[PDB]
Amino acid sequence: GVEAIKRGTVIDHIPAQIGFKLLSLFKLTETDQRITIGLNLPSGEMGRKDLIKIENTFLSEDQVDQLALYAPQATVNRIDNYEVVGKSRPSLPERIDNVLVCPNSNCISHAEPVSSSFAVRKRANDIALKCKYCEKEFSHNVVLAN
Amino acid sequence: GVEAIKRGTVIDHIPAQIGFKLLSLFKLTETDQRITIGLNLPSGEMGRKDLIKIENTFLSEDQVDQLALYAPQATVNRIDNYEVVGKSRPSLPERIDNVLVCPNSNCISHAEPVSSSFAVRKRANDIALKCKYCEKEFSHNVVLAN
Amino acid sequence: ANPLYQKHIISINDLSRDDLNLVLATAAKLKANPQPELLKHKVIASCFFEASTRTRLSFQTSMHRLGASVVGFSDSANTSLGKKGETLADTISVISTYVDAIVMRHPQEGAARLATEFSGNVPVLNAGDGSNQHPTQTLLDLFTIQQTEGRLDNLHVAMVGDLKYGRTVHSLTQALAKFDGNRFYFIAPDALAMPEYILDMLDEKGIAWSLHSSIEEVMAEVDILYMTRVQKERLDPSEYANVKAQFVLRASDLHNAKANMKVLHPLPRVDEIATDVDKTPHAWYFQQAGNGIFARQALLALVLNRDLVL
Amino acid sequence: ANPLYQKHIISINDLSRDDLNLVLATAAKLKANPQPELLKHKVIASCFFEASTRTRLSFQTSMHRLGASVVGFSDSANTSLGKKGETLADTISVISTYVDAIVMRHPQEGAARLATEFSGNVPVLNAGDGSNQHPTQTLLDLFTIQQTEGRLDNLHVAMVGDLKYGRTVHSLTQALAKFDGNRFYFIAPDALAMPEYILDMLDEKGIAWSLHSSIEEVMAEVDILYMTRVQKERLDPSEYANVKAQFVLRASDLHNAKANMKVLHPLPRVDEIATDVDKTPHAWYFQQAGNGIFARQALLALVLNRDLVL
Amino acid sequence: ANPLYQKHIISINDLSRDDLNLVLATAAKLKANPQPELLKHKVIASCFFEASTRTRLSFQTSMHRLGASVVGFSDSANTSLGKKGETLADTISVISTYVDAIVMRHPQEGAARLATEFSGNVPVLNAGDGSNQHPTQTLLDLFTIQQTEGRLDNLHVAMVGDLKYGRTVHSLTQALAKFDGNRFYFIAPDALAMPEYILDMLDEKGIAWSLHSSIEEVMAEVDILYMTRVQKERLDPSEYANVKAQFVLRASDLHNAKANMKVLHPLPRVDEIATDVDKTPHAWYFQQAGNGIFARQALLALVLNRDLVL
Ligand SMILES: O=C(O)C[C@H](NC(=O)CP(=O)(O)O)C(=O)O
Ligand SMILES: O=C(O)C[C@H](NC(=O)CP(=O)(O)O)C(=O)O
Ligand SMILES: O=C(O)C[C@H](NC(=O)CP(=O)(O)O)C(=O)O
Ligand SMILES: [Zn+2]
Ligand SMILES: [Zn+2]
Repeated sequence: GVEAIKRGTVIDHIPAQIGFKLLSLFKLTETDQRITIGLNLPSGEMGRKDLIKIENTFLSEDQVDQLALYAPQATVNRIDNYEVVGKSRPSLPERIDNVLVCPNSNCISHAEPVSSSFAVRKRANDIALKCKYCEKEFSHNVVLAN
Repeated sequence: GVEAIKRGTVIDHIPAQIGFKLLSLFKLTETDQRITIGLNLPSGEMGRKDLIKIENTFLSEDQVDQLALYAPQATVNRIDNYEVVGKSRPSLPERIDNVLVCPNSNCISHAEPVSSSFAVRKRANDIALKCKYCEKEFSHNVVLAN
Repeated sequence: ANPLYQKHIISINDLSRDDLNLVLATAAKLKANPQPELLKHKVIASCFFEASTRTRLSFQTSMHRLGASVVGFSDSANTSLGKKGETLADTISVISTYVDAIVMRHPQEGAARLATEFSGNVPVLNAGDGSNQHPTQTLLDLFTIQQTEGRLDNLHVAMVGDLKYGRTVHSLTQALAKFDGNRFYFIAPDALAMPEYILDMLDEKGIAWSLHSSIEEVMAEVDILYMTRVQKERLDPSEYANVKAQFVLRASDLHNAKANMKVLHPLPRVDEIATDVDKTPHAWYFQQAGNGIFARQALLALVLNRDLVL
Repeated sequence: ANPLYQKHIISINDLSRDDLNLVLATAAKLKANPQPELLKHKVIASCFFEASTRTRLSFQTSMHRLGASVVGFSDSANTSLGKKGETLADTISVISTYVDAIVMRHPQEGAARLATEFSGNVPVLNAGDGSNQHPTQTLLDLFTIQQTEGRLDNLHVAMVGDLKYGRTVHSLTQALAKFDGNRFYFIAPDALAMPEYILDMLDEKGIAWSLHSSIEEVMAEVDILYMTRVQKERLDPSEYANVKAQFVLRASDLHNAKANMKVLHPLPRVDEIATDVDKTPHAWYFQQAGNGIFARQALLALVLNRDLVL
Repeated sequence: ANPLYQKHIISINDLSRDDLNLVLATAAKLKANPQPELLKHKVIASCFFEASTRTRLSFQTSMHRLGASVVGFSDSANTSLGKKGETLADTISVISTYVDAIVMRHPQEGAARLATEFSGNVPVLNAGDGSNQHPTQTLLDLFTIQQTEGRLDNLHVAMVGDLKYGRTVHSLTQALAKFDGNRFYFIAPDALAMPEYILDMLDEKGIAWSLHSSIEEVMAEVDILYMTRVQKERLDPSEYANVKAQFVLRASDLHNAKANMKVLHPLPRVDEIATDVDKTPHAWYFQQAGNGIFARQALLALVLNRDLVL
């Protein structure tokens, strides 16, 4: 095939240059289990893909939800005994907890001991994130950006 | 195996959990070219080595040496059409430029638009790093920011 | 239990048209037939982390008219939060072990929502959080409109000034779009326009709104001309261009005005309302303030009393 | 007359084990069966010359729960002492002609003893004087120990942090050495060690105490782990070395802890108690604060009432 | 050409015993035989970004005495770096298009070195960089020891004070380690001890040093007592304990001293050297200062004039 594992997770269709980001954000690397990463692998569709393979490890419930935001094209494959026992595609949740940072500088969110939380709303142009504290709504493009 | 290239470079034997680090620092992952990373794989001598493979790319001697800081056990394989043409092992470099940051808060190095630069020296346990600028010498341990 | 019984009054987005209606009904009722002891034996904390003249004194006056006691601060500088480095989470955790309701005004948006997470059973009332919300202003504002117009529907409302930082107009807008047929006209320097999140709402709810470059172009058709002060203290330096009021109302511009039309202003006013406006029958900002007493008296009575029989 | 009837509560060194016992008995009693009018018709002055969140609001809450009125300041800056150059002797002389009890917190040690010399018949209650005493903290602290441990004797108590400037631990130490069999373990940066005058006392009274370099070395045997914040505002510059907390408690260090062991802290906490400790059943600092209400309610009732029949 | 001809003088670390001796021989020559027009037609920049009395004035007197012209600043506030926010790189970039050499003092370690990178063919002379180096200081120091001791080898050298931030001892220690049979005694508070990087080299070069806790366990055996001032403006709060001189010298401690023994100090002195010493024949700091003129003259001559002096 390309990297058959017995039992693990496999993320494929990761927009180029996002494979590394995810290996970092997800915490995929804080493990002792064999990981295989393929960067700048070709895709017939929009041109290049990254693919990650984790052995004896499955993606948290949230984790696949954060994917929605990042690699909204990603396909998460479950495997058991070298078999694709299950195949999931990420869907936009309703609210994202403690991974996002409110772009509103005057939010209490920054100064105090709380976890960020945003309400998700799939618009027509982008995703709209609403800060649970400040109540201001931003474009996921602004929230997610460096 | 893991994934074989026709040309490029193979960095075999990256002490476990350093494969990630190096992909970071020497920015080895900021290309439109095929990288193949295997984290946590074995082979007798030491139970889990990280292997990084960049295709259509060749490391220098300077670049190869810098690696000595993180993985003095490594092996860079220089591939020119499927088989292993050149093979070099890292050797403590004379100095490390631009990658690190001086831990001296008062270094002029922080304020102004110069490239960080350190002279690498052998002590006993560790490697001492001496800022080109402030002339203060640090431990390889502390230079790397925490 | 009434619907408002022991609820946190944080954002107008969290209350329904009925909730709003229950407060004006009760406000209307306390105004005519006072109750000097509904809150007998209750201690309310009044915690102002930001300056206030009206919001704090009306709330404290309201508290005493109803027989409750008050403890609190008007300056966070002498708290252990101001001098020993204590977080708001810890401040609220301990004050909530002492009192029955907590009224708080804070400089950061969402300060009041956060308090709800540390207070336990103690209702938090938002007296303003940054440029976010001002729900208790909106209750005294609705009460004033209703009283001078006789309805909360099919009105023609104009909001002028700083719409961006105006926690007051953020709340009022969401409150009136809960009623049917309201038409909005927004006049503001571009830099200080109404946040899009509110506009997105009028749009969804298919409410008619328009932007105007002048007061005068809408003068002959508003029922309410809602003026706001430029939030000088909230501006970013790039916005210092806007420190002075772009739209100033003078007696003379009320020439065209409908006879029933009233000029409201959350107060304080800087230079946006000339004092000659004060002598016209349109000027209603001082009666609006006074109404903060009845609307804040009615909210405290509902949060804290399971059944109100008046 | 009760023993505490019209006494000045300045230093824990001036009260006996029985005095202490009368307050916990009464505190215990007001907690179960409240008295909304013991202090009906009394005006108490609340004079804070130093920042306070808990000490002042709990005292003022306590005052109102008991029907008394309050006048005072939370900032000496607007007094004539702050602006016209008046001494404390003159301040206390005139305030004592107006009120029934005076609660005062001041930045200088002995500020409260001095007031007793100018107040006449008016009881002065020390809400803290510099790094000297904090008797009312000690009453709510004793009440909390007793309540969670069931005794004030034979306990194993650890005091951590700034022991030097800690008016709180100066008072608690003297209070518990009044009981039998208490064993103390002091953990503090050297610069911030317990004054020798207190140590001299444990020694005289032949009380067992020890100094430790870590929390962990005593973790498995304390009944109470009393944490304190570094008195940043009291330090001398030579001590700026000590501004950061040397001992920090985290959920993880409670692994060894006895099941009954409770973590107390006069509050506010900076970084010495990680917030993960908050979710463990050992964390008792917010219930400790709450108890300031019952202990301060009981002290005001005794000083001001000749006979309390509850 | 002369070995130092058009070379930057940034650190003692970069000069060889050879370089050093050349400067000293030249200094002696000029002290004897002044050259008033040696640098006639040169214009040197005297750029001070930090306080100075001796280094700046002495450097400027030397320029004048050799016939050079001087442009510069003694404060950076009125420089475009001061008020318009220009980087130092841009500042050396243009300044190096006007003068024949740049003398400079700066508060950050490595400023001298950074300027070498943007000055072209224009030499940079380090008048001090943060707490790093002070090479022209070591030069007049070396000139003084030789002058008063007769050699630079087989010297017993005590360095008291702040060795952690004293750029003067860094430089001098590396200068004398370049000579043979020198013996070092280091007397400092533990917070201000001689940097590790400096001992490491003493070790390797196999040079002998010891730490003492008093000026007196070494008085009877030193040739040179090199006192220093606590670099009060370099400490962080954590070190404020150490602001006051821990080691003070009085004429009285000079009781067991050899007769050749001289007390040096880069100056200024606060209290580490009492004024009664000024009278004893061991006091050489004013003489030390005066020599700055010869050593600073010899340096410029060498760096700006191809050919050896007469
Ligand atoms: O400040 C204003 O312009 C509007 C509004 N004002 C009020 O609440 C009146 P006050 O500041 O007296 O309580 C505010 O949002 O705080
Ligand atoms: O300040 C502390 O760390 C301890 C103690 N704190 C308290 O009394 C609580 P507060 O300052 O809110 O009244 C003090 O001595 O004032
Ligand atoms: O400042 C001292 O303690 C040492 C030394 N001082 C001198 O150079 C003399 P000045 O500061 O007058 O130029 C220095 O490092 O600046
Ligand atoms: Zn936010
Ligand atoms: Zn440096």
